Amino acid sequence: PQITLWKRPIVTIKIGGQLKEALLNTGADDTVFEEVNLPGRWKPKLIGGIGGFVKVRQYDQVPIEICGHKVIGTVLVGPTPTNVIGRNLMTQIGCTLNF
Amino acid sequence: PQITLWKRPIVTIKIGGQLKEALLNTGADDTVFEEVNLPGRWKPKLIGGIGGFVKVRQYDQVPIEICGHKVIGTVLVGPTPTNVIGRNLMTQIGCTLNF
Ligand SMILES: CC(C)CN(C[C@@H](O)[C@H](Cc1ccccc1)NC(=O)O[C@H]1CO[C@H]2OCC[C@H]21)S(=O)(=O)c1ccc(N)cc1
Repeated sequence: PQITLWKRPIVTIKIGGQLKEALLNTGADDTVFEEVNLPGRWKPKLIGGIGGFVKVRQYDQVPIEICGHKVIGTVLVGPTPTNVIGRNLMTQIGCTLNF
Repeated sequence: PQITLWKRPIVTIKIGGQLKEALLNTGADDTVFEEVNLPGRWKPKLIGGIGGFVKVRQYDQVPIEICGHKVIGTVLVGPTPTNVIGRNLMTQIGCTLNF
């Protein structure tokens, strides 16, 4: 699809057996969800760094569906006001900026 | 141009008689630069909101050149680690997300 940027680019996600929404965020290196229950192994990751750090759970090679596009990528799980699809997963669906 | 997202989407900016770089950030509503000296009238704006607020100077209808595209939009001036082009100016250059 072609998504214009007059509104926040919020899209429908299937992740961890749940239906979610997330923001397409070209300013974020990483993808972060809260309130998902992912199976499999994880490792702790410190992210952020301003004010302190936040400790999140890093899950590798997570199957995820973004706008009907079934892809795989690293997902961080921790507190976030709006779930965020970062560049690490936008590359997987083939998403570019165009003008 | 078509910009892929394997790297941070940092582009060349002409603003306030200066050459700058800024990140194309679809997760940001607003555009924020530091260390620019913009002419004209401004008004205070509170942005952020997490940890406290940050007070910035809001300048309306600022002429700015983004990748050789000469456009106009609101620019906030305050502290930021990397200058940020938000949706308010990506719409002006006709930038979309595509996949
Ligand atoms: C400015 C970014 C570097 C900050 N981040 C995302 C950012 O886009 C959030 C988006 C966002 C979404 C969910 C959770 C946190 C942050 N919005 C934002 O701060 O935009 C500001 C710049 O212009 C202004 O206009 C509106 C807000 C102002 S960030 O996700 O925390 C981030 C910071 C550093 C890295 N390496 C990777 C990601």
